[PDB]
Amino acid sequence: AEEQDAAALKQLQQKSYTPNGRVVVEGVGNLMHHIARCCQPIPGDEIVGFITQGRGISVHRADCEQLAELRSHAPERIVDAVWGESYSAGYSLVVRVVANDRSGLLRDITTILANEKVNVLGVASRSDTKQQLATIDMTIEIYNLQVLGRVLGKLNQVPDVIDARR
Amino acid sequence: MLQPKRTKFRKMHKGRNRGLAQGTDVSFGSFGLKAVGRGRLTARQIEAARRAMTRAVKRQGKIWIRVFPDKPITEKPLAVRMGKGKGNVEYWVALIQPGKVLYEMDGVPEELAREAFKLAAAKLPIKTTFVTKTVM
Amino acid sequence: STRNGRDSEAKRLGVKRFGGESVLAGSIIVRQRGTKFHAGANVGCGRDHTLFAKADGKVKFEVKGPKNRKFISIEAE
Amino acid sequence: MKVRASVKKLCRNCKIVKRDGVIRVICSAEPKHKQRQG
RNA sequence: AAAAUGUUCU
RNA sequence: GCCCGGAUAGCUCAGUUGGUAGAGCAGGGGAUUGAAAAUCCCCGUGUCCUUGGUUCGAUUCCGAGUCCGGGCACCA
RNA sequence: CGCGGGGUUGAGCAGCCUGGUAGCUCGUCGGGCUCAUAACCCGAAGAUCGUCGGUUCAAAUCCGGCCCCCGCAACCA
RNA sequence: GCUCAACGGAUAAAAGGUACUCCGGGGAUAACAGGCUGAUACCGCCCAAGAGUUCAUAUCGACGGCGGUGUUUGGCACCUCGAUGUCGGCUCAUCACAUCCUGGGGCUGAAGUAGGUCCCAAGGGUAUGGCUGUUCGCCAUUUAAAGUGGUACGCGAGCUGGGUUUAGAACGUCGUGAGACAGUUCGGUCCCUAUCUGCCGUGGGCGCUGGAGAACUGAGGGGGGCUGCUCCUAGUACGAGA
RNA sequence: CCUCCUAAAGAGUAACGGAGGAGCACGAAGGUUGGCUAAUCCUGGUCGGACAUCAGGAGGUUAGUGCAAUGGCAUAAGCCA
RNA sequence: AAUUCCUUGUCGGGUAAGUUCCGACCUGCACGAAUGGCGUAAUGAUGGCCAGGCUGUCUCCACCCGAGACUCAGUGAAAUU
RNA sequence: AGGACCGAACCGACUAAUGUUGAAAAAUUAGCGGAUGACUUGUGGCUGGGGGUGAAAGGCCAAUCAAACCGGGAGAUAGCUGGUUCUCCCCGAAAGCUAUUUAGGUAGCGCCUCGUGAAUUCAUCUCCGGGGGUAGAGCACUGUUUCGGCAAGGGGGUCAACCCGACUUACCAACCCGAUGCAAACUGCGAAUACCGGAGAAUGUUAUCACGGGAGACACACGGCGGGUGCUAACGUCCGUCGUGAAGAGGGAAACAACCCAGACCGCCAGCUAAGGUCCCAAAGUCAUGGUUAAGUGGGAAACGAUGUGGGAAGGCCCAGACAGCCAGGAUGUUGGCUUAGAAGCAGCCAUCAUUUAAAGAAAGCGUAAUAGCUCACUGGUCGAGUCGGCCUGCGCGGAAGAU
Ligand SMILES: [Mg+2]
Ligand SMILES: [Mg+2]
Ligand SMILES: [Mg+2]
Ligand SMILES: [Mg+2]
Ligand SMILES: [Mg+2]
Ligand SMILES: [Mg+2]
Ligand SMILES: [Mg+2]
Ligand SMILES: [Mg+2]
Ligand SMILES: [Mg+2]
Ligand SMILES: [Mg+2]
Ligand SMILES: [Mg+2]
Ligand SMILES: [Mg+2]
Ligand SMILES: [Mg+2]
Ligand SMILES: [Mg+2]
Ligand SMILES: [Mg+2]
Ligand SMILES: [Mg+2]
Ligand SMILES: [Mg+2]
Ligand SMILES: [Mg+2]
Ligand SMILES: [Mg+2]
Ligand SMILES: [Mg+2]
Ligand SMILES: [Mg+2]
Ligand SMILES: [Mg+2]
Ligand SMILES: [Mg+2]
Ligand SMILES: [Mg+2]
Ligand SMILES: [Mg+2]
Ligand SMILES: [Mg+2]
Ligand SMILES: [Mg+2]
Ligand SMILES: [Mg+2]
Ligand SMILES: [Mg+2]
Ligand SMILES: [Mg+2]
Ligand SMILES: [Mg+2]
Ligand SMILES: [Mg+2]
Ligand SMILES: [Mg+2]
Ligand SMILES: [Mg+2]
Ligand SMILES: [Mg+2]
Ligand SMILES: [Mg+2]
Ligand SMILES: [Mg+2]
Ligand SMILES: [Mg+2]
Ligand SMILES: [Mg+2]
Ligand SMILES: [Mg+2]
Ligand SMILES: [Mg+2]
Ligand SMILES: [Mg+2]
Ligand SMILES: [Mg+2]
Ligand SMILES: [Mg+2]
Ligand SMILES: [Mg+2]
Ligand SMILES: [Mg+2]
Ligand SMILES: [Mg+2]
Ligand SMILES: [Mg+2]
Ligand SMILES: [Mg+2]
Ligand SMILES: [Mg+2]
Ligand SMILES: [Mg+2]
Ligand SMILES: [Mg+2]
Ligand SMILES: [Mg+2]
Ligand SMILES: [Mg+2]
Ligand SMILES: [Mg+2]
Ligand SMILES: [Mg+2]
Ligand SMILES: [Mg+2]
Ligand SMILES: [Mg+2]
Ligand SMILES: [Mg+2]
Ligand SMILES: [Mg+2]
Ligand SMILES: [Mg+2]
Ligand SMILES: [Mg+2]
Ligand SMILES: [Mg+2]
Ligand SMILES: [Mg+2]
Ligand SMILES: [Mg+2]
Ligand SMILES: [Mg+2]
Ligand SMILES: [Mg+2]
Ligand SMILES: [Mg+2]
Ligand SMILES: [Mg+2]
Ligand SMILES: [Mg+2]
Ligand SMILES: [Zn+2]
Ligand SMILES: [Zn+2]
Repeated sequence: AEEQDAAALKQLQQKSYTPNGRVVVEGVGNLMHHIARCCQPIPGDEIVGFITQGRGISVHRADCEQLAELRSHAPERIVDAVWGESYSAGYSLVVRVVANDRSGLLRDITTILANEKVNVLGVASRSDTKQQLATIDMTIEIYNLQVLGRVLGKLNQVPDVIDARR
Repeated sequence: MLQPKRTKFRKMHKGRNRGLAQGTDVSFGSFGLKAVGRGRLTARQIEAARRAMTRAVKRQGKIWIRVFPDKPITEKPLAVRMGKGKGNVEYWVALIQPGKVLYEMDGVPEELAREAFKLAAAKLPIKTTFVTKTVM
Repeated sequence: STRNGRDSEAKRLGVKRFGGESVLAGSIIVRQRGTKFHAGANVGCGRDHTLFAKADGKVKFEVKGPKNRKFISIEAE
Repeated sequence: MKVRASVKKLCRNCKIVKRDGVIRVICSAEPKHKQRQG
């Protein structure tokens, strides 16, 4: 019960929280852009931007499926690039965390997510009926790949978590 | 817990549990937990067994639950006399004869599977033996 | 407190005269709800599908037709 | 002394033995592990 | 016939 | 004499054999008034008692001295 | 868990009353009156009718179950 | 022409109370206790997910499983309605062990002291009060400990009769009302001279082979079996100290 | 009072066993003669939509029976005249 | 509360400790104004509680004196079976 | 003065004890209340039974009171309880159904009996004619059920956001296909039995049916098999069918209506057998042959536990030396990398190779802050016979604590 309460509190906190050097596309900075949710690049192994009709460019992360499809369809809108100067904030990590649902696992996970210097923008949550598998996607904001890795490691360390990835 | 989502009838007769099973072979998986002992597996028990075996395997390889608790077992509350109609459905059971494969399992080593089924067996009220996917 | 105390009086359906049973004309061979038995030769199907003898003789059950239905005939002997 | 219905070799150094018709795990390596059937 | 009230300190 | 406990934003308290600290109030700063209350917004705004040690890294663990709160012993 | 009654717009009540028409008062919102808030005036929005099944042509309505409520009787030794 | 629907239709035409009750019955049927049962209860054990820094198993023990006991709440209605007296207290107890203390021991997350848990062990012991009818409980202060059960929830031909459970009266409540309430309140007859068993005592008769008086033996039976504190060992072992 | 099951393959068969219905309706919803064949699904097509009506194919009684259920029903007992 | 189930309500008093008593709260299951309400001196073989005194009520029984009980003599029942 | 005070007589009756077959059908003793009053008491009177009287309790009205007593109606009525008296012989039930202001009563039918009549009537079995839709089975149907397939239809997201609609995606996902179960109220199947009809044989005292007289009974019980209910609890409960008891003794089951065996006309100091037994109590094997247990199992119990012990076919290592002890090694690239704070076989993650090799895992457990260290697998000797571990079943062990 206590665990549940804690989890609830964490969720509430998250909700409350929720409430241009970044990407230099092809040797010309300050281009209207945005990270795509299909797969969200931070310091990723190269990126590629699809020049959209509206809302400028959509950055996809290099070797993406959607990006590949786009290329196949029409290569001329696509532009390869560098990940600029590393934007001060450098937001956008969605972290999918699969875990075995006992009475007080989700709460624990939430707790572990907190304390670490991570801005929790959103928390999607559900228990899968295929077993009793708690699965959760935390939309979080953080400043580096190393930091992300560390966070992942921390998450793993809570033994009830089966696997944690993007 | 395993339970029929919908039914024709809420209350079922006791019946009897004589005979052997039809679900006798390890149809789907590689290994099987075959009920030697006659009885009735409640839904809860089955669930427990599943938990034990899944846990044991560590979600490596697939597991089947051949028996389904489709029969509603009623009870009367305490300080209630014998008349006044048939009692309410407290839980659901699967009548297990000798032969019924209860769980099948693949995607694991044999030893591991056996271990899992030991744990599973502990949970269950009926005597159970390990079996394999026989050719024909 | 139940709400299932009810049941009807049993109507005594079924076969009154069986295979090779000698019947007088008028004798009910079968009582039934449907034409679970159909009227064969020298057998009448009453308004409640009661099969009765239209002649004196031995009762004779027989599956007939494409639908494979039980016809009760009477073999005039 | 544990005294169980079920006595088991809890390690490799645990040794089952019947004394006065009583199954007993006795272990050199760990005296916690020593058991009895009762 | 019916028409209540006016945040504090300047 | 000896021990044990406690010493964290202004101030109430939260977090401990180790991962850069929060909740309330209070405060700020804006809109706005003469300034306020109200209303509307936005915000940690900290010598974790000082000094050393241990460590790949200390609020926390070991000292070392302080301070307070105990609980013990002591009869010139 | 035995007998009835109820769960409807933010609140309270009607409707159910024998399926097919969502109404009344207060509140809310937008105007107006005023110096300004009241009161008053005008206009407006609002409801998967506890939930889940079911019966149906169709359910708020009929029926079942479950969730919460309100009565209630729970005794004689 | 009858929701004569209690539907083989008692009349055209009919509801309650009784603790003021009465008669005839019933253990065909309840309350009491016994019996059978064991859902529940309590006590065990099986699995071991975890917790326990590490480590399932010192201690815990999820999800589940299997038993025992008869021991709570119940089920059944077999015993008793030509009476088997009910709760509690008192007085005497007696057995069981599932031991609370005392004795022995294993493991310990056992340094010592103190504990925890498990095994064995029933010899003896095993609280006075306050409140309440209470058992129980809570509280006070003890105690080595304040065991848990059985015994007609032991024991009313032993006592009590505070409670429940007649007749009076009242309150609250429901009932139009008589009245009614595991609601309350005040008041309210507890009989028996022991035949038999049993038991505690205590004699007579005969026997034990001739008798009598003594003294014995001891088959067997009973009783008894509790424990504190203080001091020494030694402020020694142990412990960084306490 | 009726339907099923309980009911142990004739009938029958209890329980304060488990399920639902009836206390009618219809002068056509009866009689007969002639004819017709369903639910659903796909593709298409005025408003027309997941759902009205019309094309054809698949479908083959899944439907219908004035109402409960069971047994029946294409020779239709179903639906038209 | 002669009323209050939940309930030994909570708080205070009284006690070493108070399900009773007194006082107070008000959340009156379900008080209430002539089937009267709330007060009330006096009264009561009235109910409840406390205190002093007093005590074999008790700790925890002891002895003693008488009437029975026991033995003898006389008379001589009873329920029950 | 006073329904004033205290307190005798007098009236009363609060407490206690006694007594309860009493001294007494309400008293005694000790106390206790009133004791000039609505007091008390004598004598006589009046009030009468649904009537009186009642400072009200249903109190009192002659030891009697929610309707006095006595007599009569009157032998009220009693579906209830009890009881119902000599003998022998034959037959011999029921505790069911249906209805019942009925449920413990009663009525008709079923069964019992006595009587008369009647057919090859009935029963047994054998061959034929049948209908079943239960057991079982099955899953096309009704539902339900797990998995795999391809997948409309939703959801997410990427193109685009007015859309067309395109792409896809470890999201869900109906229909359809393949495999899997389950069902009292499912059946594209389907027994045994039972039931009905026929023919035939022997048997059987007509055993069958009809009518008529007389009933009884309509509380059943346990045992078996099939179920419902309950908890696949009850000597529970309600049904079906047979048995027994009821109404049935004898023998066995220690004792034990209903279990087993077996139907007592009488008698016998004859014999044979049934169940069950055969060392002694206690009638008969201390019988025979081959095995098993060792627990007093037998002579009470489960999950689970365990080199308990027997039997079976089959398998791996085995005098190219096993298994177990005993003696050594158990290395190099190497700190594999990576990921971490560190990780050097051993927080973990990922490759998991080769080399020198007799053999040595990028390491199975312990161990460190990590190294180190200590065992292991694997290896060679040492040693000289089998050993290892399933799975089969037999019997056993623990699990296994209660009260005289
Ligand atoms: Mg020994
Ligand atoms: Mg009487
Ligand atoms: Mg009797
Ligand atoms: Mg009883
Ligand atoms: Mg008992
Ligand atoms: Mg009992
Ligand atoms: Mg009885
Ligand atoms: Mg009975
Ligand atoms: Mg009698
Ligand atoms: Mg008697
Ligand atoms: Mg013991
Ligand atoms: Mg003793
Ligand atoms: Mg001794
Ligand atoms: Mg006490
Ligand atoms: Mg008693
Ligand atoms: Mg008593
Ligand atoms: Mg007695
Ligand atoms: Mg009393
Ligand atoms: Mg009274
Ligand atoms: Mg007495
Ligand atoms: Mg002795
Ligand atoms: Mg039948
Ligand atoms: Mg049958
Ligand atoms: Mg269309
Ligand atoms: Mg009240
Ligand atoms: Mg009270
Ligand atoms: Mg006192
Ligand atoms: Mg108090
Ligand atoms: Mg007192
Ligand atoms: Mg008071
Ligand atoms: Mg009043
Ligand atoms: Mg008034
Ligand atoms: Mg009044
Ligand atoms: Mg008054
Ligand atoms: Mg007076
Ligand atoms: Mg004398
Ligand atoms: Mg006076
Ligand atoms: Mg007088
Ligand atoms: Mg008087
Ligand atoms: Mg008295
Ligand atoms: Mg006198
Ligand atoms: Mg006197
Ligand atoms: Mg006086
Ligand atoms: Mg006179
Ligand atoms: Mg008269
Ligand atoms: Mg008269
Ligand atoms: Mg009265
Ligand atoms: Mg009268
Ligand atoms: Mg007369
Ligand atoms: Mg008479
Ligand atoms: Mg005879
Ligand atoms: Mg009847
Ligand atoms: Mg006759
Ligand atoms: Mg005759
Ligand atoms: Mg079947
Ligand atoms: Mg009767
Ligand atoms: Mg009967
Ligand atoms: Mg009966
Ligand atoms: Mg019967
Ligand atoms: Mg039977
Ligand atoms: Mg019975
Ligand atoms: Mg019979
Ligand atoms: Mg006999
Ligand atoms: Mg006998
Ligand atoms: Mg016996
Ligand atoms: Mg005998
Ligand atoms: Mg024999
Ligand atoms: Mg002999
Ligand atoms: Mg011999
Ligand atoms: Mg055993
Ligand atoms: Zn992308
Ligand atoms: Zn060990």
